Order: sequence, then C-alpha cells, then structure tokens
Amino acid sequence: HMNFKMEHQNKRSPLHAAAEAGHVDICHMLVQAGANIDTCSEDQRTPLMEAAENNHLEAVKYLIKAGALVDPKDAEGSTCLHLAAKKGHYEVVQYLLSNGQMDVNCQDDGGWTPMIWATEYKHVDLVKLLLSKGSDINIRDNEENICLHWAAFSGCVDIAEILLAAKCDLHAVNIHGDSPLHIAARENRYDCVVLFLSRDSDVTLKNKEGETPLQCASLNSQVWSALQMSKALQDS
Repeated sequence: HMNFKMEHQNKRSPLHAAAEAGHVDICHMLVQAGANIDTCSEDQRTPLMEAAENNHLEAVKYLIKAGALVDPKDAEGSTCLHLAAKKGHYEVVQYLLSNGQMDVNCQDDGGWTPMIWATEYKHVDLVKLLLSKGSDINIRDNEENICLHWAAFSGCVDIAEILLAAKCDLHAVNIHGDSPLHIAARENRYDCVVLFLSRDSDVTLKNKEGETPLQCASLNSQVWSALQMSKALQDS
C-alpha cells in the first residue's frame, strides 16, 4: 500500500502495531516503504513510545538508528523515557540514555521526572541507574514534592536510602509543608520513618496545619509508637 503524506496525522499506523509487537523486520519494511517514523496516534504516541514501553529493545534501537524522534510527548507529557522507566525496563532505559541521548530530567505534565516514576513503582535498580546518569533529586513536581517525598509516600526504603546517600534534603517540604518524615508517618511506612529518625529528622517540625510528623501518624501505629518513643527520648 501507499502512504499519504501528512502534516499532523493523528491516527494509529501499522508502524505503531509493529513497534508495539517488537517486530523489527516488519518495522523496517514499513519505514523502508515510506512510513513516517514519527507518526502520532489518536492519543499522540510515537512508534518509539510503543516499542519502548513494551520492552522491545531491538525495535527501540532500529527506530532510533533510523531517525526516530526521541523527545515527543505523550498526551500527558510523557516521553518514551517516562514510559519505559515507569514500567521498569532497565535495558531500554539504558539505551534511551546513552545512544538515545535523551534528557533524564524531562518532566511530564504533573511535574514528575523519570526518577519519580521509577520510584512510584519501586524500581530500585532503575533509580540507581537514573541517578548514575544525571537525575536532579531536587526537581519538584507540581505540588512541591521532590523525589524523597514520594519515596516516603511509597515506603520503599532502598530508594529512600539511596536518595539520601545522594545528598537529598531530609527536610525539604512540599506545598503543605510536609517533610519526608511527615509523609512516612501519615502513610504509616515504618521502615521509612525509622531510616529518617536514624538520620535526625526534625520530630518537632510543624507543617502548614501545625501538625508535627507525630501528629500525622494514626494512634498506636507501629509508627506512632516509634515517633513518640523518639520524642520522649529527646525531651529527656
């Protein structure tokens, strides 16, 4: 078949289905026969986003070593980088970084960077990787949260340990004036609230409601216990 020349096509193409399948040859045949390697689907997605998100490394490379644009954004501002990382695909994220020469700090619509995405889905090795390749731990999403806050909200200590070992501010506070410890308490993330207290997080720090992390924990929670034990140990 023939390919219409289009300015801004907004319809899924066969190239999309082929990229998503990870079928390199069919991709090539299509590219070769004139298919636009960067066509957008109804929901504004490129064949590269499709290959990336489905962990199809060889298809990713083909598309890239073919001129595929690496910076277009999703309907919600996500790049193939956000998508692959959000799915925890190490290799694809690796390539998208080196040969891909893509930005580790691009933020989607809600302000989230790839590291924040990899943190939401507790992909430890991925945050390691993203760090070792330039992630700005100080990036603030659209509500003032930095990566530590979500690491706290989620509960993944391994990622939070790592974000700290990276000189991340233990007292950074979001729009509500919540610190990592404030969140780790509200969400009852024990191991987390412990790592934090072990790093001298201010237990007396109030937020914009005047609550201290101890006042945010639920009563008689593993966390509440550990946070008061702590207050008492200080007061004395």
